[PDB]
Amino acid sequence: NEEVTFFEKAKRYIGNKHLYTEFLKILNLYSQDILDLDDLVE
Amino acid sequence: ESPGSQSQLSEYCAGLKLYFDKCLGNMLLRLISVLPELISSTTMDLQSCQLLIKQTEDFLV
Amino acid sequence: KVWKKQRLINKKNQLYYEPLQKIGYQNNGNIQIIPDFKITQIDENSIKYDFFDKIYKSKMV
Amino acid sequence: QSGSFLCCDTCPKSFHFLCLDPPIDPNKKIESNFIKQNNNVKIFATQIDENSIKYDFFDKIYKSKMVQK
Repeated sequence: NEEVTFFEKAKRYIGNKHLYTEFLKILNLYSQDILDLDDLVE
Repeated sequence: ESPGSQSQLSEYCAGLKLYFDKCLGNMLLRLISVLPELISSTTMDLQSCQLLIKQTEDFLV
Repeated sequence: KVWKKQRLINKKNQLYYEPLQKIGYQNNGNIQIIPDFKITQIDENSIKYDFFDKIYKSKMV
Repeated sequence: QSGSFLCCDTCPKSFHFLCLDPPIDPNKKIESNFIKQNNNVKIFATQIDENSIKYDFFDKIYKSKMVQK
């Protein structure tokens, strides 16, 4: 139900640091309101 | 509540507390008002000045 | 707007590295991760902050 | 004047606030202050650094879920 544990769960899932930075960049790119629904789901 | 970040005002609470524990004023609404005018003298970016002034006008009015 | 990256500037370390508030800033992307042409750093705390803002403003009901 | 400005601020003991780096004699920082909180610690004249903001995040999520319903 909460969303604060999903981030550390994803951090444990990815494992690699630089892939986590790339995922953070992609999620920020979604967060700054230019990415549509199709881009984020894909 | 605030539609944005609800922790920021709590952060602002610390932003008053250690502000009032350091210098004790050199002369409790007046410490808020002197803040936005001592802004242009610094070399800080304009976006930081904009966020500082909207933060102090949230509490001024 | 297509967000045609921002390219990598390196001469005299002209990329610049300073933390802003990192939330509600609208720097058209252009972020970096540490555990116009302005880029601030991004940590995970601001990620939780602006996703909390995003899913708070997305679901009005 | 003419060298007497140093003793002018001694008698009232609190008269200026523009730049006080010494305590009583008025006449790396960004990255040091960044590691704790946000930009409200500016304009001043690891597994243990995360939980202190985790508690704040639990409180904020709890309050937002309370007001939303």
